[PDB]
This record gives sequence, structure tokens and C-alpha cells, in this order.
Amino acid sequence: TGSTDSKARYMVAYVPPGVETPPDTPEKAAHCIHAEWDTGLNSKFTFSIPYVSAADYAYTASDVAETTNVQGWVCIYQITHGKAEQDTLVVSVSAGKDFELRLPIDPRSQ
Amino acid sequence: DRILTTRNGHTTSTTQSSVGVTYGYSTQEDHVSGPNTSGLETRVVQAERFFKKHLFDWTPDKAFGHLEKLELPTDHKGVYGCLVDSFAYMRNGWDVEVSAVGNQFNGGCLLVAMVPEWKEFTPREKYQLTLFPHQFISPRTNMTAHIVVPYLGVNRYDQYKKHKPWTLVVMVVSPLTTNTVSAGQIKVYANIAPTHVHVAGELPSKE
Amino acid sequence: DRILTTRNGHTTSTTQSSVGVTYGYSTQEDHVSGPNTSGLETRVVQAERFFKKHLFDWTPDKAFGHLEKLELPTDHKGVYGCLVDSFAYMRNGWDVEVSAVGNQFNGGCLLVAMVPEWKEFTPREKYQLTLFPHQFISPRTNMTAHIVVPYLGVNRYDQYKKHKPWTLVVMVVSPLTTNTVSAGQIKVYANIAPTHVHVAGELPSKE
Amino acid sequence: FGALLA
Amino acid sequence: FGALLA
Amino acid sequence: TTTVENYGGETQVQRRQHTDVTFIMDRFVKIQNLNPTHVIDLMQTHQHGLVGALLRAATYYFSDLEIVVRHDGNLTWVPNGAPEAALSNTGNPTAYLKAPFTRLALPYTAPHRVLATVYNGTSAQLPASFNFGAIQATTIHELLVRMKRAELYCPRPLLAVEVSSQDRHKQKIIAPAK
Amino acid sequence: TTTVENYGGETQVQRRQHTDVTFIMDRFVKIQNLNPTHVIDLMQTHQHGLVGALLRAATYYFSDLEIVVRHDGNLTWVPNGAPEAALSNTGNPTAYLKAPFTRLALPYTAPHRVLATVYNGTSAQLPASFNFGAIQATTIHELLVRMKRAELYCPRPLLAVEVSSQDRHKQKIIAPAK
Repeated sequence: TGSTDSKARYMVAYVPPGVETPPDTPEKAAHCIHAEWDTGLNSKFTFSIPYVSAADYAYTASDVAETTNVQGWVCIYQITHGKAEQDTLVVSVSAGKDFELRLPIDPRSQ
Repeated sequence: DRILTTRNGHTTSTTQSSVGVTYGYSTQEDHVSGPNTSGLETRVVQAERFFKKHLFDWTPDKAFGHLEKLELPTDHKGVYGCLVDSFAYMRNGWDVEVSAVGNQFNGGCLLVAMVPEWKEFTPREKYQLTLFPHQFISPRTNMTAHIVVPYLGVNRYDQYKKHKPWTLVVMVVSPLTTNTVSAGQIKVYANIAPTHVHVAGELPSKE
Repeated sequence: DRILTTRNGHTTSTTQSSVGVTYGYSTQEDHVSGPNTSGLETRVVQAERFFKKHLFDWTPDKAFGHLEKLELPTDHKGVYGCLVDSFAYMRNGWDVEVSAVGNQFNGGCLLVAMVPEWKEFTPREKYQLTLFPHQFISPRTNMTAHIVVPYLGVNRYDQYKKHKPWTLVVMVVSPLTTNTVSAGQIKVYANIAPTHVHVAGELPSKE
Repeated sequence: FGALLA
Repeated sequence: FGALLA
Repeated sequence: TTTVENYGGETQVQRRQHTDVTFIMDRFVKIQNLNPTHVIDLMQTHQHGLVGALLRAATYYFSDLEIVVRHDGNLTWVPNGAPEAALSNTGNPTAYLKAPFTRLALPYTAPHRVLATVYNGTSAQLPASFNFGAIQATTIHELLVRMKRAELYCPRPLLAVEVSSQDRHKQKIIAPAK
Repeated sequence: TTTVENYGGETQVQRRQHTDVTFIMDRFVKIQNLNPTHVIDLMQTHQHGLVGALLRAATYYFSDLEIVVRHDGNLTWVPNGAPEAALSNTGNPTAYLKAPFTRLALPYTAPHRVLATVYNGTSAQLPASFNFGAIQATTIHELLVRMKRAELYCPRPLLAVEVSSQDRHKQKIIAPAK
């Protein structure tokens, strides 16, 4: 959402489960599945978080037993920017072409 | 005739004392590409090669039932080991070869088996270990067992740091006998090679 | 139109401020299999992917001739790095992308070049660095240079711990200018990916 | 959008 | 000589 | 729409049967505030219940109904727009007590082409004509409603429980004992 | 395989219908440790029971289920991976009390292609995801489980009662009175 005079370069990475803590720098995260992009005429970018787990399905809820997330993390880094100090990056999420939900439940407290 | 030469990568094993190769459960591998890897898996052939490990020293004192085990995969200081630390998910089969070298004057018998989902067996259960992919080793007949098993488990891909599907097992069926002409003891070694190695979730560097 | 998306392995880089891709010396690779490897070489695609490195901070004080270099390959903490410690010989090309992000109000010019067999250049020689595969970076025109070079050298395969053929070079051609609307400085980063990676002599484990 | 260098 | 299991 | 193919992945096959509107809404739900004389209003379902929340996640809807009522005395149903006094006469669909409860199929009877979950204006509250009729009996102990042949129009916000833990909403998931 | 033909005999015809895996596993078995809130886990069957022992004589398995539950109050089932709190809501498959008990057909809902009777690693104990869901009611008196369309993989040891008599395990076999 920055002005025309602001440019930035971002990187998004999928960190699969199996590491103690998420990468704090782009360098470390580069070895993961990632994407990097510029902000020019097209101010919008889309990235797909791949389904990568042992089982063919995963739970939607998270158990209290779970210490570290079961499906990994997503990390958004700013490689660098030019005069974009007050400018922001709006993030939203939608379902992918093959996203699927199964086994309906009525969990909310009623 | 009875001479077998196995080759995995740039490593070979030529056994003259071989009974044959036993393929456990199947001769084919369940599609390495499933929906749980979203087509992001790859094959690392550089890891499909032999690595050695000493199992134990077979002596006259070890009676029937004596059992030694090696859960796979074990600590690997090579290319395969690198994979385990660079990827979240893996899957692979095993080309296993176990050798107990002594001499035709030793008597006795060993049971070599590959067991899925190892569990400590009770004395009574040991009489049925032949229910698993196996082969026997008897000095008068052969000094080398050779078993080949495919990957398996509830999950299409695994995290070996948390679960080890296959477990190599060697058990004394009949104690080692010795003459004045025989060997005093027989050292049992294992020549193992992972097969159809596939990795999936690339991890970050630990620095 | 002017938007380029480069993909190497499971990593991508989408540059909107691109001038194009410059292929150095050739668009093809000399046969990766020669007589010096006796057909024992293999390709490791798992290593052909991007890795980042910060080069330097481009400031108004740095005058013409200021030169920064990065000899390749550098220390790699990933799959590629593992290869370097597991094999005696390697060979690979480089897909290099360098970005100096500021804003259309900055002025100045940078020369980005890939140099074979780096040698410290004299002030006078710097006027001729355009003899090497290069591309310029000028805020008013582009913030990203993109060069692709093949493997080369007297030997068909190399030992990177003893010799580094390619060296990335960035030099100030015209100093960075700043307005009240421009950026104060521009940080130059490099997005590098090895290409057609082949290994040859498998080494033992260091334990 | 644009060109691809896969 | 013999069989091969390449 | 973007896919994992962008970086070498492969999009898989998806089975969306369970997120099909007609299917998901087709199940019994409770209605908590009951009275001997009760007007059937789907907005009386719980706002966070599987059906209640999904219904509210739509602006306009249509569906026939199926209901289950555990009552004392005989149950009498009256269509949308009928005088409340009518509930006292047997001429209207009346079901004679048969344990353990009564299960009926009722048709949509509103005078509108479709109904709404929200209405910006006057007939806050929704218009009185937004109902599936009324039922009456000496005592009504329980009432289950089921949306048959459901149709939903113009989606609206649907919220999950808000998280405070600053990372993930954790809760006890079923697992074996011992 | 050797036969009696080696010494002049004649191999006969055999009917192995009764040792067919699908057939043998297809029958009701009890589950002894019960609670008002119970997670259906086939490993909770008796280790020496016809089905329990045969199941344990296999490494991997798959099957749908059929269950019988004698309970007080209404019974509610929830699928594999559902929050325990969900068992309190009617939106989930809920069966209203009808004497003498409730009999239902449940589908395999684990997220794995197959389940295991033994698991060498961490999720001793088996992973929590190895279940057929959970059921809840005011009180659960009895629970019978039945494996439908069963599939077994990788056989493991199966033991008979051990013998001390040093010759044969003798026991009272049924016979007429008088």
C-alpha cells in the first residue's frame, strides 16, 4: 500500500516441521521453499502454502499437547526497502484449488 | 552358480556363500508420489549405497533366543545422514545383507529377519519370528543372509527422528558349536543400503 | 511485459525492475561427463536453488571505482555445502541476480559483472570491466541485474576448496545521488543459484 | 504476468 | 561369474 | 488462482462433498428458548452452532423443514400468517401424542420468495413474516429443526473463536485412554 | 510344499472359508474399560479374545466399524481428530435413546491410509490419531465393536495358552449329561 516513491523487496518461506525455532534471517530461510518479489506496477503477489505432512490429512484444531506447531511455519521477511518506512504490506488468505475439508463437527460451546 | 554380486550405487558386494535373495512382502514400491507431498518430493540416488555396521559377536555361550536388534535408519555419517538433517520427510526401502563368517566346521544356526514396527518380543513369541521376512544362516550351508524390503507404514512419508519402521533382527536358533578345527567365534556384520530414497520438506540451515 | 520470474528448484524470484537476462560467454554447457571422471559423476538437482548473501551498502560517499567482490562458491550451509564436503570434485554454473533497491529519485550507476579467474584489478583496468559478462544498475532504469554464466576452467571438474573460478563483482560507476525524496542509501543483495551441479569423487565420513 | 525463466 | 543383483 | 506448480509442486484432486451447502445444512439442530406456543424461527438456533452460524453466514435463504418435537398433549401446527387463535383447533395439522416424540415434514410457507437473516428497515428485529409457522401443545420439552433442500445467497462473515494465546488456539482433542 | 503323496497318500479338498480374514473379524466383541466419554480404540479389545488376538496378530489394518452401545441419555459420536468439547452438541451425529440399546455404522475416519497395532516411535503407547472417534452419553454400560470389510497386513505372532502338563493341554469339552 506504499506510495509510488517507495519500493521494497520481500520474501516468504514455508518452514516445515522438524526445526526447533523459525529462521530469523532470509539467509537461513533461503534453503526452505520460498519466494522473493519486488513492488512495482503490480502491488499484489500470491504464494501457495503447500500441504506437506506424513499423513494424507491433517487436523484443523490444535491439541493442548502440541508444543511446536505440527504443520510448520510461514515466515515473511523484508529483504530491504527504499524509503518505505511508513508503508505497509496487507496480507490475506484464501483456499487453494485443491484445498479440502472433511468430517463436519459442531464444536462451539452452546 | 551360487555366487551373487549385489551393486548399490558405486558400491558392490560379492558373496560366494549365498542362499539367495529374499524379498519381503513385495517386489514393488507403493508410489513414491502421493497427495501428502504435493508433488514436491525428489529422489536422491547419491544416498542409495552400502554402509556397514557390526551387530555382535556370536559365541558358544549365547543360547537359543539370544536376540540382537538394529533399528533403521541408524546414525549415518554420509550422504544419507545429510538428507535426514536437511529434510522434514523421507521414505526408502532397505537392501540388507548380513554375514557371519566362520568356517565349515562351525555348527549352529542364526535367524535373520526384518521386522516392521519393532516391539520387544516375549520368549514365547520368538518361536514365531519366521512370520517376518527372514533367512537362516548356518555355517554348513551359508555365511550370508540377504533380505530386501520395501518402505511401509501408516504414513506415505516419515520423520525418521520420530519413527523407525524397519528393524533388523538376528537371533540364535541353535548355539554356535566349535571343534579344534573350527573358528572360536563368529563376528556378525551388516551391509545395508537404503533404496528408492525420496525427500520432501526442505529445512532451513541451522546457522 | 518487463516483469521477470526466475525459478530454480523450489525457489522463485519475481523481479519487476528487470532489464533482462545476460548470458555470459555461452548458453550451453560443456559436456558434464568427460574422461577425467570415468563416468562416475552424477547430478544433484537438490542443490540447484537460490541462497542469499548481502554484498554491501551503497552510499553517497563511495566514489567511482569502489569495488566489492564475492568469490564463488562461498560458504554454503545447505544441500550444496554438504556436497562440497562429501565429494572431491564438483562443477556447476551460476544463475546470479543482484538487487539494489532504492527509489526512482536516487541517481547513480553500478556495474555488476561475473569475472573468471579473479585477480585484483588496478585503477586503470577498472575502466575495462565491461569486457566481462555484466549488466548495469541505475535507479532511474532498473534495480536488478541478472547474469547467467556456465562452468569453466582449465579442468573439467574442480576442487572448490582450492580454486574458485567465478567471482561476482559490483563496482560504483557513478556515485549514489540523494534528494529529499530519495532513499538515503541502497543495500545491495545477491540472489545466487548454482546450475547443472555435478559431483564426482565420494569421500569418506569424517568420523 | 510477463516472462518466465524456469 | 554367477548371478547379479544390480 | 495460484497453485504450487509455480515452484515445482503438483496440485492434487479435491473432494468438496462435505462443504456442499445443501448437505451441510441437512441435519437436526436444537432450539433452546421454548414455550407451549412457539413460532418456528430459524434465527432461534444457536449463533455458533454448526447450522446456526452457517445460516447467519448468508443474507438470504430458502428451505423446507423437518422438525422433531417432544411434547405433552397433542401438537398442532399452523402455517405462516395464521391467527394465533387457530392453534387451538384440530382442523389444522394436529399430531396425536405417540412416544417418544413427533417427527414432521413442513413446507416453506412464507409469502416471500426467500427469507433473510438480516433486514435493514422496518416491517434490531426481523419482520414478523419471517417464520415457518407456529406449533402448540400443552408443553413443549424439546424442538429439533432440520433444513431440507437448503439454498443460501450472498455470504456474510463467519467467525472462529478469537485467540488470545498469541499463536494458536489449543484445545483437548480426543485420544485413547491409558 | 510337501504332501502325503510322497508315501502313497492322496491330498484331499479343503474349505478354508472359516479362516478368511474378512469373515472371521466380522463379529461383535466387547470393550471392557468404559467411561461416559469414551474414545473408540480397537486395541481396547481383549488380547486373547477371538478378534482381539487376531487383530494383534497383524501389524497394519483397516476396516469400517459397526457398534452397539447400551447407554443412558442420548449418545453422541464425534469423528477422529475432533475436539473433545464437541461431544456436548447435537449437531454431531446424536442418537436418541431407544431401548434396549443403539446400533450404529461408523466409517473409518483416521487421517492415515491404514492404522497399526504397534508403532515404533513417538507421536509403549500408540499415536493418539489411531482411533475411530469418540462417543459420549450420561452413562455407557456396554460397548460392542464389529470390524466391517476388514483388511490385515504383515502378520505377527499369535499364541495359544502355554502348556505345563508336558504333553497336552486338556480341558473340559462339552458333552451330553446323564
